[PDB]
Amino acid sequence: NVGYQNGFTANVTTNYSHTTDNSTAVQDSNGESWNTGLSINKGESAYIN
Amino acid sequence: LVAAYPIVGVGMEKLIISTNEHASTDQGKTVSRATTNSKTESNTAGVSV
Repeated sequence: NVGYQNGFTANVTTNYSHTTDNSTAVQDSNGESWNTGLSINKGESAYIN
Repeated sequence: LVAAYPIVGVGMEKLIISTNEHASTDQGKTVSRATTNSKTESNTAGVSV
């Protein structure tokens, strides 16, 4: 937010995961979606490696 | 005078019901619901107030 109006100068979060919970952020997605590279319909599956 | 030994159990979070053992994509459909548990519930079943 904008101001604090007290001597806090700090911020309160609601999630306090340590440095063992990390989220992979993809680069160079280039607009092309995931599903347009592999022919997958509504009732199909895909595998991760 | 107070013993020190722990008491340990298991608690469920969410149910998943399916028709076949691996029917998640091609051999039917499943259902899934999130639950909550409580430790002492059978202790107060026999309380006739």
